[PDB]
Amino acid sequence: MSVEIDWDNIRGDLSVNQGVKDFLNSRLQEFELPSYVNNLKVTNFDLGTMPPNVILKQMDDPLDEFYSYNTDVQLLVELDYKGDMSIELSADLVFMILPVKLRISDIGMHCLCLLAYLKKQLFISFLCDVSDPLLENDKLQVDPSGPNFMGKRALERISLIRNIKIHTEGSVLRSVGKLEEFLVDLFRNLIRKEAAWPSWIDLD
Repeated sequence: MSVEIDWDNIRGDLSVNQGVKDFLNSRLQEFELPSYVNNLKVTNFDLGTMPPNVILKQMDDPLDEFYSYNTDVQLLVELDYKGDMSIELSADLVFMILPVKLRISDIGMHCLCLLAYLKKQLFISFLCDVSDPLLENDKLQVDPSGPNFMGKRALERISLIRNIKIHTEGSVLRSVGKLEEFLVDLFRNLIRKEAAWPSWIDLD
């Protein structure tokens, strides 16, 4: 039950390159950065050059909740991604301020995820890692149609990031290390908190 996907085409569209840039920045500055850091901005999002492996599992009408203050459809997919996608950030370190440049890359997800096209727009909400225990047990309902869909227990989900690589470009190293550490932890949270159902990325 596979979904081929025109990555050539997709990796090209800027409406999408942007707007995930924007998604990130918006949610980023919603956090509290520590004192060694400033003007932390995603400068450049870049997809793989390889797509993910996409297995359709259910179609539905988008949940009510996507409807908010047909011709619409909502794919429950398995995403598997061990590809070459990279985020390019930029911050100021802290007598003086040193501008730094980072890359996040080597992002690994193997994931259940809702994809919902409606009224011109696309919503991407991750649900959980396939190897999440909560699946093995009938202890977390991932049928979005669907009583008690992601009821309690939802908060016990395992990280959706399976792995991730952040590299940057005196004893300021104490800070560029552990800067690198902060970002990971942040970025993980940014996904857990703002990209995983009940939350989602929004685009068009």
